[PDB]
Amino acid sequence: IVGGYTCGANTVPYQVSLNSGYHFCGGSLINSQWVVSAAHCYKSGIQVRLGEDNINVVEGNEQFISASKSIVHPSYNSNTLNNDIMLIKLKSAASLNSRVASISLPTSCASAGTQCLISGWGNTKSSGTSYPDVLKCLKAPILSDSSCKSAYPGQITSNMFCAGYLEGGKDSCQGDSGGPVVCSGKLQGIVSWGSGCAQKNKPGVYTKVCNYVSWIKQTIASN
Ligand SMILES: [Ca+2]
Repeated sequence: IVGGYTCGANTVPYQVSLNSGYHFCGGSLINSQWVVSAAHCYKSGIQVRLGEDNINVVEGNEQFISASKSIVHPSYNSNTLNNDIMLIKLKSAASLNSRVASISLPTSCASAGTQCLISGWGNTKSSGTSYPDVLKCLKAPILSDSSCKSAYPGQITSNMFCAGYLEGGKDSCQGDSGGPVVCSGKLQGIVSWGSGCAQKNKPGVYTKVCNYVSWIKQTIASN
C-alpha cells in the first residue's frame, strides 16, 4: 500500500497473509473454513496466516493453518486477469474471535464514489521498494466505469472496477494482491492489478466480487 497508514493491530480481522515460506499475497476470511484471494496469487503449498499484524514477529494472536484445497475460478484468464479470484479452503476451521473474523460477501454491487478500505503488506513505494512488516491500510473511492476504461483502454471487463486517485500517490501495490477491498462492510474487491503503483492516471484495478457470489456460494457448498 503506497500512501496509506498503519491500520492498527488486528483492526482488519478478516485480512490474511498467504505464506509459502514468505508472505506473498493477501486474502480475506469469508467464514471459518474459507479464504477469498486473487487467482494470480495461486501457488502450491500455501499456509494461511490469520490474526497477523507484524508478519515477521509472532505477537500472540496468530493462527497458522495450511490450505487443504485451492480453487481458481473456472474462467480465470491470467493474460487479461479477467475473473481474478480464487478460493482457498483451510485444513481446519479458524477459531473466530475479536482478532480473527470473517467479512460478509455482498448482496449488491458497490457504487461509484464509495470509499472503501484496502489493506495489505505490499510495497509502500511508487518508485522503488519497501515492504512493511505491519499491516497498512488505505481508504480509496471506487471510480466510475467510464473513468476506469479511459485509464486502461481495451483492458477493463465487467468483472473489474477501478479505485483510487487519478493524481497518483495513493494505491495498492505488489504484495497486496489478493487482499480485500471492503466497502460498506462487505468484500467488494480483490487487489488485482494496475500499471505500476500510485502513478498518475493509473488507478488500481480490482476483481468485482459481487459478480462471483453465486460461484462462491455453490463452491463452498460442495467442497
Ligand atoms: Ca505476526
